[PDB]
Amino acid sequence: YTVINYYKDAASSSSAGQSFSMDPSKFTEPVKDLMLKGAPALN
Amino acid sequence: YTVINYYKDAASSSSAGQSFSMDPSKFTEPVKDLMLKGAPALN
Amino acid sequence: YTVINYYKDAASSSSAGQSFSMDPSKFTEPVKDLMLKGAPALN
Amino acid sequence: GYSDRVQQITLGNSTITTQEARNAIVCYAEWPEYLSDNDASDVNKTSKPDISVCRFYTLDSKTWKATSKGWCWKLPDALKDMGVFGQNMFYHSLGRTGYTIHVQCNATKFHSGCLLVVVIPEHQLASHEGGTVSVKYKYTHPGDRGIDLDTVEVAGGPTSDAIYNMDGTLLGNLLIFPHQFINMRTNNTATIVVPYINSVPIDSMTRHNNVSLMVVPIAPLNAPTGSSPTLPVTVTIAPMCTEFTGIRSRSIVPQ
Amino acid sequence: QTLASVSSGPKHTQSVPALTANETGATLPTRPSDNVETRTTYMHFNGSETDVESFLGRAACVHVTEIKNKNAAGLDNHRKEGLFNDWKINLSSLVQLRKKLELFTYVRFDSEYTILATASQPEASSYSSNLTVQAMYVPPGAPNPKEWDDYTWQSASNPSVFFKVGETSRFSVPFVGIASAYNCFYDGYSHDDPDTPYGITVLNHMGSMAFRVVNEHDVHTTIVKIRVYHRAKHVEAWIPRAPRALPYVSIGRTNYPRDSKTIVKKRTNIKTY
Amino acid sequence: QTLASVSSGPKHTQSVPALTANETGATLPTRPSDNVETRTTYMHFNGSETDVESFLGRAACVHVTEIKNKNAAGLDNHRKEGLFNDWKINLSSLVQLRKKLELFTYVRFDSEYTILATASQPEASSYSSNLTVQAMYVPPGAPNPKEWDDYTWQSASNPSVFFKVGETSRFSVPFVGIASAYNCFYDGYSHDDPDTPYGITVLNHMGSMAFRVVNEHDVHTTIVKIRVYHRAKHVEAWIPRAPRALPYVSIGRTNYPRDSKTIVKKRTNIKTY
Amino acid sequence: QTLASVSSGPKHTQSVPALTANETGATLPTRPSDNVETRTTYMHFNGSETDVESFLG
Amino acid sequence: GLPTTTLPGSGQFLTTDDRQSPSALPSYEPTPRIHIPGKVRNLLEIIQVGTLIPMNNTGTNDNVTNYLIPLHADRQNEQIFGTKLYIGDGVFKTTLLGEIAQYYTHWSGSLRISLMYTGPALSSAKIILAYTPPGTRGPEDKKEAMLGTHVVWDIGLQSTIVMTIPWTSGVQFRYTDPDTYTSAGYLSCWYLTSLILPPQTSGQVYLLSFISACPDFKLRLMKDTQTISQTDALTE
Amino acid sequence: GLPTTTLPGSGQFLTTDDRQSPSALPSYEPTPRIHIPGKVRNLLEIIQVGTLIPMNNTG
Amino acid sequence: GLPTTTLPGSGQFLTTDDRQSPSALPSYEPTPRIHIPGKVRNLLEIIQVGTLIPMNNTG
Ligand SMILES: [Ca+2]
Repeated sequence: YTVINYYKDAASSSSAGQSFSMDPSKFTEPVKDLMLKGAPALN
Repeated sequence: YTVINYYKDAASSSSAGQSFSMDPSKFTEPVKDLMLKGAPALN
Repeated sequence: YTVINYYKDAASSSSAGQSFSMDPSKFTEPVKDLMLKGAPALN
Repeated sequence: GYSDRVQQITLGNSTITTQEARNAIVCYAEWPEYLSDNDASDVNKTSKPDISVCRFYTLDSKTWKATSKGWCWKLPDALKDMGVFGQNMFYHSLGRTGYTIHVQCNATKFHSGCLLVVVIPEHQLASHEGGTVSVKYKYTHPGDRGIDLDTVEVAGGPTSDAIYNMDGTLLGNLLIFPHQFINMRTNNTATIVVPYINSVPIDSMTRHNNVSLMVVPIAPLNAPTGSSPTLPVTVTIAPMCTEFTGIRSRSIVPQ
Repeated sequence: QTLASVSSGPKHTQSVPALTANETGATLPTRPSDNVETRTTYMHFNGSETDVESFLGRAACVHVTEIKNKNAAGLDNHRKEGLFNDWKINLSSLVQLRKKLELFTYVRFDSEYTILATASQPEASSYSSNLTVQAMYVPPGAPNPKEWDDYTWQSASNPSVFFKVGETSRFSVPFVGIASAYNCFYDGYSHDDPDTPYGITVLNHMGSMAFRVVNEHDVHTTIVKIRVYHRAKHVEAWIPRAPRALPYVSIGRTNYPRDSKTIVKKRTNIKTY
Repeated sequence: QTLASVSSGPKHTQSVPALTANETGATLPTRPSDNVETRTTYMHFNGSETDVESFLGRAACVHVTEIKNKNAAGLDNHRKEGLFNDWKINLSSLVQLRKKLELFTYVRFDSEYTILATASQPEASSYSSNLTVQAMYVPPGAPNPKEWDDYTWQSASNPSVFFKVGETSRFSVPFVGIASAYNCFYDGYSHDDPDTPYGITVLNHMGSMAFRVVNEHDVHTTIVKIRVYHRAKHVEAWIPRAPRALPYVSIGRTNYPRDSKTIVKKRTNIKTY
Repeated sequence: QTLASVSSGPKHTQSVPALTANETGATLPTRPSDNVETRTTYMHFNGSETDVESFLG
Repeated sequence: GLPTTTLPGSGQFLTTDDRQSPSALPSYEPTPRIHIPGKVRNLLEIIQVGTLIPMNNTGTNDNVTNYLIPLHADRQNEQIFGTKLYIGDGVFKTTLLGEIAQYYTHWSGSLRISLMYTGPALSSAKIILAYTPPGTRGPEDKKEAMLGTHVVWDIGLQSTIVMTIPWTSGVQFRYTDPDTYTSAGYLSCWYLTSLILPPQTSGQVYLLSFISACPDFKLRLMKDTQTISQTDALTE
Repeated sequence: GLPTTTLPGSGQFLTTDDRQSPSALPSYEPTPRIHIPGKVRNLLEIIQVGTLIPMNNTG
Repeated sequence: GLPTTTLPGSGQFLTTDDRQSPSALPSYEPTPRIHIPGKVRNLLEIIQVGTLIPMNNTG
């Protein structure tokens, strides 16, 4: 599909695409020492 | 004739073309053993 | 972004771009003899 | 031979040790760092006192009773009287910092109880009154004492609702913020490294708290038979990568 | 093709993924194949509709106001009479969108404003008037309208749109924050004073919008209602927080009703299905 | 050029295509040249208009409803008073299209909705009001409107369209089935219960649409009638069935009138022409 | 990137930019680094909205 | 003067369209972006984080005790808790997962349930967590329960047990709003042995349960929630 | 600001036209297609199947 | 007869937009520009010039 911007300002443009750079880790594993699934959580 | 899609979503597009892959056989001759027109239907 | 003029007359066109040739000097240092910041204003 | 449980943190002239840790959280997977030129606005040179402010300061102890609701500290407020850090905090117009928060609670293999130790960026508190009433400055600026959640509410102060996180949200969802638990059967401590999080490069350290450390008993403290029904809770905090600017005369604040 | 699940058989290992330590504050990505024998299957899915651009990318009503068109002769307070009205642009007055925005702490985006103006003539009138509304963007510091036909409506430097009642107006606005992002929350004050407000910051200022009917007056009164919709474009959001549980009570305040005590649904027995 | 018929002459063979065995369940493609001397002719035809895309590719009316615009003051049931209405999207209420869809068992497609809203003022009114209708897409689980001006109409996440009476609204909707196709028929139940309904499945759910006039009230009442048309795009259909013979009586049920006994036209003599 | 301010340290010079002579009718472009120790920062700005085309546009 | 024809829908305002519009502030320069930790790109990123389930739904008012599952010593064969798997309702409605799931119409994927033990270190126990797929009634006893997806938990150093609820379904998507055809089954807990407390210890011990989605998860058809409303517009 | 001229028929709703329209559910992902025997592409496919004629129209 | 769809905002007059319009005086020739000292391009050019502050606000 095609799109050309009709306006000078960047704000005028439509929606930005899909980020495709998801990374739940910053929220799900913000641990200092790496923990590996399957190994003792605490040794 | 020409057509360019003005929208991002596939649903937005107009009608799909003609299938050109008709095959009445699945409905007219779903027989296991092949029957040939002209030969005894049952032997 | 794109723009093509739909009219014959130059007046019909939209806004001119940013000048990028600013020069406050004609207003801030219209002195005959050059003065250098840091050296005696008057000797 | 080394363990995830025994750890040492040396910051300046202070060293902390724990033999019963449960790893540690580095908020949003980001370690503190100083302000960069690309991000800087303010043209002034920043002061970096280093080892004189970036050391561990220990707050006044708390007492975990079996009826305890929780406690809340606001940073940088809680460290405003802490040695050279507090000084610098009131001579400069702007400052910036991250911290290493170390919460301590030791017990007995016979005790049971569980604390939730969480760091909340921008913890805008709800008022006792509700409506359009705001929480008075002095109530969000308790200093070292912090906010003791099982204290009677006053006019213009925050609510004392742990269940509602003092902000209209539910306790169970507090896990979306960098947190750690202190489960006696397991834990002894909780350590959280906090980077600078803000919408501006640098800010005023007195009119704005960037975070509030919250320690909330979830599982009631249950001591063994004949044991003392309480346990103290100690909070040790170290500023890291501290920067100051806009030096002048001493900032004047209410009280 | 991305795999949703892989083929996985029986186990008898020393590697126990079913056991962990939530004390650490982490949530390890276990998959059903860690505790069950599985088959290979495909995601057949990218997750487009959950992108924050998507989530905040649709128009939502953020304000409803009203204005009128009468005979302003003898009227001493045009604002009270309803000849013009204001709106201190804020996105926390209507709750549907407010709960969505607040899922995050700092939020940066461009705005796409769509303004609808519908008319009504509640009492005896010969016909329905075709009116024109003016919507003026009044930045803080610009002079405020006082009468429905002030010099202020000249609007030489303030952006303004003229549109017809029954029609709609649409324009985009760049991220107009003085900081790098908008603050959904702000645990601070304007200055260290004992009595200044808390939370509300100019750090969330988006402006004030002024409205009026440009036409003079007919024999009847016409009531114009304005609905403002906001759509966020080119979105950026940081630091997710806990959803709002309690009802909202005020703009820009986390305050909640004190008699609201049962947000969680109750049973009788923890054992019932 | 494709051949419709080939040149074919006399026969006297042992190969008898005129004889077969329908017991087998097959229908062999015999051609007139199997039983008649023929001439060569050309199809001069592709069969475009019979493609299922064609067959279901035109808009058909699938619902007609009504709403009003009065003074809602003192009215306790806005829905009954007709200030707003619902529609549980279904394609089997109007029979013209229903018989077409049902020619197949499973059907998959995108929808192109066109909404027409016309107005009428059956009793003494000075003028004809220019109204604006809001059409809200209410997915199952979203809060239902209760009053004509609820918080629900804020529609922060639900798609909605605003259009004028006399005008039309048009939008497309992706195939929103939870399965791979829509069920024209379903010989099953929601769960194995002795009293739960039969046939009707969430497997055919397309949603519910809410309607209202956005304007306030005039002195007269205005009656707005809404007609919803559906057009199928990007069609896929499986398993053809027998056409419907008997009248329909209920939505989503194959039930037919019990006093309907003569669908086939009758003669007197099997020998008459 | 254009520089809004450069890194600048202590001074003890004979070059005194803090002193001038407004009698001349000129306004010399002094910068904060002429009277204060500064850090490097970027303009992150072009000045579009102040162009006369903008101003009267 | 290019000949055109306007189509049905011309002039409509569909809140869900995405087009260009003129900028009301032409030539304006937005503040530069500064680095800010904790960037969220997709909602599927945050529902992977486990949050507490208020499983002790018993009571009248919300209270921290709703998150605490009671455990009793020297009880054998007994049931600890039970619940339906309606993530848009019941005990899961207030959780972060259920909270975000309610902004969407369909859901699909595997679920993660962790149970964290808080009792003394010197205690012991063996518990059984079970998932009963749709098609029957909730188990009435451990025998019935163990016939389905289950995990036997041995309480020890490793404080938490994690059980995944594998996508067990015919149809590929279920509705978040409780609907019979699209139900997900039941979830229950029982003692495999029993809780044993050491000398000088007594009372109840509690379990903390967490819910989060696996990477398996999907949510579609965005809509408005039932978890927030209002009778009047708010003011300052 | 491209000069145009609208033609007769502008604004009409012809149930038989075929054009693009905006999707009310942008970014939405339809369920994957699974294989299903008995796909019908054209109606000419099924009328080639013989069905019984009610020739004993009497009654 | 190119099919189109008009969008929200159609017909609005936003004082701040920038588009082409027909010239009411087609074929007209403007006077030639002559050199004039003191050209101002940006307002940031002139605020760099110092002006007196009425600091003795008293009176
Ligand atoms: Ca009339």
